[PDB]
Amino acid sequence: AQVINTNSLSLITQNNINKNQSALSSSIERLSSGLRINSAKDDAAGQAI
Amino acid sequence: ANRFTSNIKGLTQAARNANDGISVAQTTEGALSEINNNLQRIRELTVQAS
Repeated sequence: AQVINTNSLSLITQNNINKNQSALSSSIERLSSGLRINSAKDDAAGQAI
Repeated sequence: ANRFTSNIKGLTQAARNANDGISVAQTTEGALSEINNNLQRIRELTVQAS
């Protein structure tokens, strides 16, 4: 290796992992309830109707 | 390098501050869920008493 002051290689993966917990938490919370909206976060028109 | 370091620190601080907005909005939607349910209940016994 040549660069150590900033270990870019380790830091790349964290971006994908952080994007992953969003989907993980969303899916698990939609599972815990019998509903899929479960919030105002998702498409609000569907829950308004 | 100094300019880039300052820019990166600013972006990191702003990114951290950004989640404050989603936390506030989540608190607000949780609060207004009560208004929604209570208004629906009022409509319910309003239909009943009509």
